[PDB]
Amino acid sequence: MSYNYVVTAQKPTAVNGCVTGHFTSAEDLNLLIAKNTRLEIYVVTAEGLRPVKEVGMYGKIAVMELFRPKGESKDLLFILTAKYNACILEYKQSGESIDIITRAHGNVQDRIGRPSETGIIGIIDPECRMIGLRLYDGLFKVIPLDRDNKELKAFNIRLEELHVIDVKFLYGCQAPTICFVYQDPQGRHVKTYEVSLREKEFNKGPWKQENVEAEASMVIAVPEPFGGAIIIGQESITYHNGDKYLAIAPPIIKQSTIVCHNRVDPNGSRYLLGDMEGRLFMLLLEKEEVTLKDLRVELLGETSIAECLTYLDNGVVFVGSRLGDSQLVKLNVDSNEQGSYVVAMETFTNLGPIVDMCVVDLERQGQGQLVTCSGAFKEGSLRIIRNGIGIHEHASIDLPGIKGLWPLRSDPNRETDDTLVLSFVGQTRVLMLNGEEVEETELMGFVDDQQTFFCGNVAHQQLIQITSASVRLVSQEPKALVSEWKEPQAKNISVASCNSSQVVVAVGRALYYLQIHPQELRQISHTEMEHEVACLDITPLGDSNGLSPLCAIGLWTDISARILKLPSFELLHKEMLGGEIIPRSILMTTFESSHYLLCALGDGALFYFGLNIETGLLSDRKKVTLGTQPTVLRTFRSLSTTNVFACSDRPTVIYSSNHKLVFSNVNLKEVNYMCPLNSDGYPDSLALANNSTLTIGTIDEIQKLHIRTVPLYESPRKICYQEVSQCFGVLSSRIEVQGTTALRPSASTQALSSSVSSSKLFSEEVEVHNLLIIDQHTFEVLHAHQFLQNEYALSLVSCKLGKDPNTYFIVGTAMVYPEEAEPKQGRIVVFQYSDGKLQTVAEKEVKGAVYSMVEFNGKLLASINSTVRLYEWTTEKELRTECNHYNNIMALYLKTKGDFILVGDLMRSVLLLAYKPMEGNFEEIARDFNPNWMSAVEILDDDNFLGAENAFNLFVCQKDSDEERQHLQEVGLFHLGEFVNVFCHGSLVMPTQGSVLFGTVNGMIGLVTSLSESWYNLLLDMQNRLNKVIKSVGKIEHSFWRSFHTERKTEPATGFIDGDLIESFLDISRPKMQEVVANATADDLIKVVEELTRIH
Amino acid sequence: MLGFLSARQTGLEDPLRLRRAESTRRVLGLELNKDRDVERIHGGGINTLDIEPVEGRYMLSGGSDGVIVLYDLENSSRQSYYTCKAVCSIGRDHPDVHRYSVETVQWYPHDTGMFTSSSFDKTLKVWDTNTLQTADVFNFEETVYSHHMSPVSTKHCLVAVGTRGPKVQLCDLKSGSCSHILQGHRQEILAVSWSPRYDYILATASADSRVKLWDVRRASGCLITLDQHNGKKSQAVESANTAHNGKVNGLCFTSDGLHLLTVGTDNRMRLWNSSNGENTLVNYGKVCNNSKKGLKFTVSCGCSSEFVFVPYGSTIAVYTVYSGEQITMLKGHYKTVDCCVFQSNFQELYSGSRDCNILAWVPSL
Amino acid sequence: DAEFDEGFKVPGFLFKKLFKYQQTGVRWLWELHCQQAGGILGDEMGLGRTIQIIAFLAGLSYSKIRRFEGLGPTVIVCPTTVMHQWVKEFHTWWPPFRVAILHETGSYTHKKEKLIRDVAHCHGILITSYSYIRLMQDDISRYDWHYVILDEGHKIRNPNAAVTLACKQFRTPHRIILSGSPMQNNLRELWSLFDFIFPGKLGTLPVFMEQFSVPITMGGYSNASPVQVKTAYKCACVLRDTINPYLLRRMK
DNA sequence: CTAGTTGATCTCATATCAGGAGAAGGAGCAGAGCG
Repeated sequence: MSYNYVVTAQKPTAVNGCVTGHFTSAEDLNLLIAKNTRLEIYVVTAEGLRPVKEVGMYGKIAVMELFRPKGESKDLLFILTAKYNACILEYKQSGESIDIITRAHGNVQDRIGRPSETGIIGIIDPECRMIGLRLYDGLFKVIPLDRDNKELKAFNIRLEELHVIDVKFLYGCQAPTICFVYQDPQGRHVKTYEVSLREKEFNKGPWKQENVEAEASMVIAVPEPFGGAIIIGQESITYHNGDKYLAIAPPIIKQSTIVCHNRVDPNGSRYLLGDMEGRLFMLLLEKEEVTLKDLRVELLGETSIAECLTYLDNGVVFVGSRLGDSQLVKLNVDSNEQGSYVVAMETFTNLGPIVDMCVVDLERQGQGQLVTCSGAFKEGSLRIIRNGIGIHEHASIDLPGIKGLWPLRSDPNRETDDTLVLSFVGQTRVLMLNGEEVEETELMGFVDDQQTFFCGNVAHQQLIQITSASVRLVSQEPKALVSEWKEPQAKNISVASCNSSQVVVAVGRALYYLQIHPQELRQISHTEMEHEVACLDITPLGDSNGLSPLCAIGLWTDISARILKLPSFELLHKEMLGGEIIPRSILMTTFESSHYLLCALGDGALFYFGLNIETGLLSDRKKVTLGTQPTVLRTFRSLSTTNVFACSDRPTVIYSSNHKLVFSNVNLKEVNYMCPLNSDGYPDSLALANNSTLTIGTIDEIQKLHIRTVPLYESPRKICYQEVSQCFGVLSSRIEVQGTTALRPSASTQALSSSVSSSKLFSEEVEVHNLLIIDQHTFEVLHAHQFLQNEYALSLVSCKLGKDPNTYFIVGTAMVYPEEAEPKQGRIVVFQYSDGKLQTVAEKEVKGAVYSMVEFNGKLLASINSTVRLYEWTTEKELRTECNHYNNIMALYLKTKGDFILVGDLMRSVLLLAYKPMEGNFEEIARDFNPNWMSAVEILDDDNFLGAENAFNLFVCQKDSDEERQHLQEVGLFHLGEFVNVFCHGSLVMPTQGSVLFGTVNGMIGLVTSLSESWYNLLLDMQNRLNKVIKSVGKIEHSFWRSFHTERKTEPATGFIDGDLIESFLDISRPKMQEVVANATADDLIKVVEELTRIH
Repeated sequence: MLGFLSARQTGLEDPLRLRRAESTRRVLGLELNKDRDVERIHGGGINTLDIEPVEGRYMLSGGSDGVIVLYDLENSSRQSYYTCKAVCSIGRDHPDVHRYSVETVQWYPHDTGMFTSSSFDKTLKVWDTNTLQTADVFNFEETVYSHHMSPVSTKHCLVAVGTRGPKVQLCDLKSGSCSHILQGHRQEILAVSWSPRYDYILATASADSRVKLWDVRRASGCLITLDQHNGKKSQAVESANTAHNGKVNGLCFTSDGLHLLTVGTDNRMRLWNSSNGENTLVNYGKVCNNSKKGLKFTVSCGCSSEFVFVPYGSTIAVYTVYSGEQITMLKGHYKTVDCCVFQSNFQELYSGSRDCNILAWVPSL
Repeated sequence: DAEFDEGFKVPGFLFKKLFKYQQTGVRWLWELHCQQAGGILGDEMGLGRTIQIIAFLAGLSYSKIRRFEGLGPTVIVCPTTVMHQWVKEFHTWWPPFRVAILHETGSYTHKKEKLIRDVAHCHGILITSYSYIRLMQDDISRYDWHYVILDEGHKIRNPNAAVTLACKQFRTPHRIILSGSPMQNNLRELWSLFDFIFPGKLGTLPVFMEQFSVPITMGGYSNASPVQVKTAYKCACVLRDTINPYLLRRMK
């Protein structure tokens, strides 16, 4: 048995369905968005959307519709899963707590049935008398609602029409009436039925069938005033009410078919329509006194390619895209002088179909960095994904040996931090940093012969400096020092602390309390404590008066974070920490709920406690080990709240989201000191000092993985990285219409240089395919090599072949003509990128499509239509065949480890091939004889093979242990719920063995890694118990959700740990944790789950 | 195909699209694979073939010589050319071998460990595949033309048996009761087939030109009797309501079980609504059968459009079920074809015939 | 009200009155009704079988399960000595059933065929004697009866008697027998009873005899060869499990 | 009109050598066309 751990690094982003309604409350207007397995609930505020909840279904949401049965206060939500789990959900808010209660649930899958072509349609009667589900051909499943079920008992009605295109419930009907388009050999027709729940059968509909357009593909039910339906086809829009028959043929909609629709009004006088090009049309119904006069279509503008769209209010439309970023657009009454009424308000990042991606060590760190071919036709783009927060440096000054940083406003009138004071060993250095210009000057009032333990701006338009000997209060406006306090015994200051009002300095084992007043430094509270001082903080939080009432200290030889009462320096609270390393940093900060005290040691240990403004008592102790070097903590107020920064060899930005502290990484080498800085040119900027220089960067999102976007405006297909050339080779594809004409300026057409394939081998809308060379710093298209007419570039590899030292871009192509179904022609082209040009080094005519290419020990292993053949790169610089293997239906996916090749077939699923070099040919080692249709394959170890089957499943094969040695055994099975497009070794970070990222059609980036038998058993037990405790939204069983599922097979999962389910072990309260860990202690399992969470 | 791959890869089309479309294309390209052979073991014509429903790896074959052969359909050799070797065989020397023609053979659904076979020696023998020994024998008073186990019933394990008697025997493999009879036909029952949709619906076709659907739970006769005309020629039911104008010697439910295909010696194939037995009036043209016994034919599964592969003399005629359009005639046999069985995993067809051969038809390219 | 799996609302104020075995019997009767088969309440005397039948038919009428909106016309064939008792049982358990006796004593005071026609026209509960079934076998079987209950169904013990033929001329799938002993002398009687409740399950009488009655009795003798007794036991087991889901018999 | 009694009638159980002569069918077989 194999032991694998699958977890989600990036959650699905493709919006496959969105509805609006009154779900969270009768008065709120909610936008519910279904990303593949996630249900996101938002609130439609006057501006933008306010998220309220995000829940995970144990299912791919296929259907999602809101409905308000009679007497119900607010809308209930019906969700059907791809595995046909039905549920009716209600939103119940009880104070702070939020719940999504399952009012009903069931599984509506018929034991057999041809799942319909057009797909799962789930419709609700506008009077909420039933839910109609079209799941299989020839059947129409009904879930009655007037009979309040809790099991959602459903019964099939045989539908005599077997190819149903679309179906809706009509409005204004005494009885439930369905209207559907169906295709019979004689054409497409619109028909109606009356659904009789008591007789449980169809009856004659109100209005007889009508013969409609050949590509009539959508039905729109029109509300009560008009009634009837509008059937949108490829070329025409027609309305049927039974006696009235309107029809229009607007030429503007002929270019592309309309795929989604939405009712703007409650009376359906206006409908939004989105087509596959991204255009947004407005379909208007002109009433007459009421009947309907005529139909009009007007082009509103362009949006992302919409899978679904919803009208929220006030002209605001949500454009939910599977292929591009989802959008929040505004509809202006008047055009924008470019003919468009659409104005994009907000964009939601969508890693679209991740068709390919590579893990690259950009900037030469030890951190991986995903680059993905995301998106599609117009929404294509390269997304660059990295962990951490983002340095975003703007300037630097090489200043070796920094030991202090504080922002200063040298100019009195300005409130901006336009000066920086620095301490290195024994002196003070000032920097002006006026705007973007940085220079080293001296500011009046500062001693350049003594070290600066502390300094900062304070009230009364005053500055203050705490040096190693005295404290100097600089009167910025009038003149130089006028108030100065020196310790009576002339003892040096060991530690300092200060805020905008007061001061607390540590001299030896004694503390002095000073309060800053105009032209005065008054000492009030003093004591000589048990041991030496280590660290201090008196920063006011929730000040509201001007003074902090508390103090935090760290002592020597009694290692503990102690608290004191400021006016008297008495001992308030003690928490013992221990260890042989003194505390280094103590900070107190508000994180979104209340006051926390952050205390750190010299070994990277850091303790955070919950502090009270009355007692000063540390409660709910929790410990975290960050870094292997001492740490200092500095506070910077970002847009949202205060975000403390931890400075060490492992820099880490600390803040709190959703009332919980999280440790987001910063991915530069090291940070000794930091301080906030907001100069006239640098907004909300940082100043990260290390041993050498001071990098001055801002931070974007301080939370999750950051996603850059490089819009290509054309569909990317493949991507490989050439380290030697410092570029990405990206196969791209754009649609040209006519000889041919580009529909828009794409990235291929806007390259620095360009070229076209001039080949002697081969002699509506068409796809032009290009090879883009993209700079790995600026992400500009350095070059665009267009391929032959009607040539589809499929594969692309960067490698060195044979013995020569040049690194090549090798592309496998195919010749696509409309008269044929499987290409008979294609070529392997070898490019070399040098001198900013892309020369054609070689070519090789093959007799099929080159679906896949991998470099294989200095040889080129291509997959021509059904043959996997190995090429040698000769000294003459041409490809020469070495060996072939022909026992494939279609070898689509190739992977390599050593001498072993894993061939993923279109429908025979995997083949372990070995290149025996001593003989010089392939040898079929083993094969999996199950009929799995692959979407990707990968080799985890020498004898474990991950594969992705097209029904959203993962399986692992294993070379067994006679002729049964040629049977790969499926030792792992797991229903991912995603269509994996690509596997790749690598990790997005600096217990588990190996690490394989994978990207999906819906935009999930997941991570597969191997576990040992002990941890696998432990985590499997945890998984079972978590299933026993955690309650799913649709009351779906996790085992059923993750069961390997195909149209001809269903087995429980095995060999796979749902990492998402495990990592949910942290988001539950302590009693529930105890319930989980009944039969070692809970903290052990916490340690385990954090160690698991660190891998992504 | 590259358009299909791209559309799957980018999510425009459900992967379901590519599966069903490419399976349909493979079926349309179905052709006699001389690149694959079945080991010739039957001394007589092959009357029946059966690929196991789970894993589709092994195939049974019953001949007129009374022998049963159990083949392995997987290419266990590394070459692209291979012979479907015979794993086991109930030969002339097996003590339990059938004395006469094995007319039907069927794997036990839900597991490959058991299979049942009936013969003109008036026996339905149940075999243990592992030991290759009979575990039960049901003697009937009259020779068996067909038997069938329900492919769907997790609950009951009845075998419907059609013999020359006018009665349909139901034999419960769970503790053995071969007394139940469904009466209502008037001549030999040449075909029996359980619905793949409903556990207890059984369609039985007989010599008296009638096809009847029974609910074996019910105690009150046939649910429906298939009528060619649906009422145009209506008579008090004593001689009317014939499914065909001859003997009805073949039955087959479509994959989803919502329709029934019957072929009769009137050289017609008709498609019926399995719920109300209404003739769908699909044409199919002229489907030449003159078999004096049951004619075993199959439908495709998991393709964009359903097909039916019906023995047409010495060829296999392929039609579209719901339009009737004759796709093609697979021509590779030398005598009349008795049975064809569909390997739905790979859109492959195996056809046996009176020429004592089993020919594999594999999609080309 | 107690509820069954597909939905059969036996009323609570009746269902509570039954005993546990009685409720089990009502469950079984309705399982048959779903299967559309008949069965034998072979519970010996004194347990109370009429109560179970009235309970089940009342639940079937109130539940309005459907052909027929609820329970249709039903005929009960019982000995003369218990007919009046039957009507009293109905009238004390479920009044709204228009129960009517077919007899010279009777209450109709008009042509008896008019009684059949009227009762069927009102979906009533009609009680007869076996003799009236035999005599009016052609007339009484024209009005689409929905249930046939042969109380003391051992009158059908003989597969040759005219009463048996007249009782087997009913068409409905729903045949119930209330007999204290389904077989009394030999297996002729069991086959006849099963040919009534379910025409096909046990084969034709020749087949049933030659498979069961002879091997069985040959194995009932102490001088039988071991093979004979072993075969008798096997055939008895086969018959036992064949009749199991249709014969509900409970002892004291 | 209303019960009740009393016959008749019918159904359903429980038994284990000293003929002869001719007419029709069938089988062996010779032989002649003839495919």
